[PDB]
Amino acid sequence: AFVVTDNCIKCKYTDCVEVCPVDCFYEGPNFLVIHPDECNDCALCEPECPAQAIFSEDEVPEDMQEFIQLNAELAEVWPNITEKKDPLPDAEDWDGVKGKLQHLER
Ligand code: SF4
Ligand code: F3S
Repeated sequence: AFVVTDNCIKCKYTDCVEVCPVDCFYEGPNFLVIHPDECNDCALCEPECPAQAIFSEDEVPEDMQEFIQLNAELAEVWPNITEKKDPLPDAEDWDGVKGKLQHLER
């Protein structure tokens, strides 16, 4: 499974959903997650993220290991997203800022 980590929060560019063959992205107010059972590890989405926030599960940085479980849980509760939309308004002020997990909205 590929996993969306911290830099997506408060950016949520959604360029990633164009390239997914199985539509396994689920949408939250200011974050996206990848459904771990659905993703066929095609890796097509992780060049496409502007925030470079997608990683192969096995390549998630040590300080972002929380996101693996997080993607798995919120994929169960958030609605599926299949079309690209506009980036959140202030997306590039937040692009690159660390520790945005405290801003996550459910
Ligand atoms: S690795 Fe492929 S199947 Fe998984 S979320 Fe990305 S585009 Fe979809
Ligand atoms: S910032 Fe998020 S919405 Fe997609 S294009 Fe990157 S994982």
